[PDB]
Amino acid sequence: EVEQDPGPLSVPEGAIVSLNCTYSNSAFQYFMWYRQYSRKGPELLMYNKEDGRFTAQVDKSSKYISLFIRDSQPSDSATYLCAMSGLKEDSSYKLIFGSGTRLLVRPDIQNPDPAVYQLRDSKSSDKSVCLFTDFDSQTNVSQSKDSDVYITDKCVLDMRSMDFKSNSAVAWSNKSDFACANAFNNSIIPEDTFFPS
Amino acid sequence: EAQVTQNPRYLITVTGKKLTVTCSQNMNHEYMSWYRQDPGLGLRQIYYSMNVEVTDKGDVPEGYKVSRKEKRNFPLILESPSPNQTSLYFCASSIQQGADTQYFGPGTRLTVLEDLKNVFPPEVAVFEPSEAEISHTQKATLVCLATGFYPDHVELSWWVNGKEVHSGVCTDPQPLKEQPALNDSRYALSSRLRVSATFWQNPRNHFRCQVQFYGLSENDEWTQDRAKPVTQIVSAEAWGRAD
Repeated sequence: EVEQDPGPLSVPEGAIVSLNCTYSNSAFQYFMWYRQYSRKGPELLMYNKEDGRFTAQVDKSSKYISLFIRDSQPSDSATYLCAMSGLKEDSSYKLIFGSGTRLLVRPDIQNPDPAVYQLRDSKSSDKSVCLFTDFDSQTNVSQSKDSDVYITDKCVLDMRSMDFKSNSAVAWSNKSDFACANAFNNSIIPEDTFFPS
Repeated sequence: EAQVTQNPRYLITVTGKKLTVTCSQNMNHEYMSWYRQDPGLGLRQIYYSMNVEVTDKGDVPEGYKVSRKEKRNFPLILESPSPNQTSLYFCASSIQQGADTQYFGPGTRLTVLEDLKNVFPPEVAVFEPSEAEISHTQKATLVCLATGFYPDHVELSWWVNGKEVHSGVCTDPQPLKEQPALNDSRYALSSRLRVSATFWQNPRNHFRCQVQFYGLSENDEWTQDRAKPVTQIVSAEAWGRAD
């Protein structure tokens, strides 16, 4: 049996992160880390000592496993699973996985320009959405907790060839009183947020 | 380097109707294993097979059986699916039961429903960039919304001039419920694609938000008035604008 904290652990890009697990079985002698993106299949990361930005370590006396990620990047954001088993000289040595820790690395937004823009449907309908965008990663987007208004959480996109990342969230509603002006009233947003006319 | 495949990758079934999910690997590995993954519980092993004609219960076998007639395959069989078997299943293979790399398949998402009345494909709409964003930033963000679908079995992608794009995209990691006040709320999911103003401005550029929905199969019986919610793609599109 393996104990692992679920997180999520949120850190700023460039920070060192430490992920760890504790186990109770002294026959465990092989220790690896797996990384799982979104809902995709886990894939081995470390089974080692150091590997570039990664160092895996084990203290068998403390029964404590750790993975350190130096200079962390938004692309490290994933679930990390510690895996372990006995030796192959053992009668049974089935690999087991801890239940994973979710890591979010917050992108460093170098020039925030928070704004709420209204976008209209391409097809027509009187339908529109409200896009809050370009805010720094300190910003939290709240679910407004009104049943007829829908608000996504923040999501970071990367325009690789501009060396530009930006956060955004989307809100929409059918309530006749809904307007981009009020859409994110349930969140704390920068006073300088731009509401075009 | 090769791989583990699972079939199907998505499946809806009514309670009590038998189904099997295949897992196959072409590496001649002796050891294969089935797990489920559920929120809060991580991977839990259902059953494992050390070699051809050798199978063994794992930690959560109830409701499942397997077989291992050949090295290539290790199917998971649910004789009488129950709702709490709704889950994400992963097959894995390795040269041996441990102290060695396990290779995982891509996952099979299974939803087991009381009936199929609440299954619905997405509707899809593309919202065009704000002229205010273009003038303020010299960039242009399109938003796609997929709405009304259930269960949450979708894959959203963007296609610019007929080719898939990944740069400048981000899609919500999970949908939200549209009518969380009702049972079996249909779901909505949003994604953004951001391009330069120059690129959006060209009327020859064509942008499509494509949602693959995995729904009922040919064989599933359908008796509601509306079109059967089969596996299908639903898209919406926008062209660039000089504006």
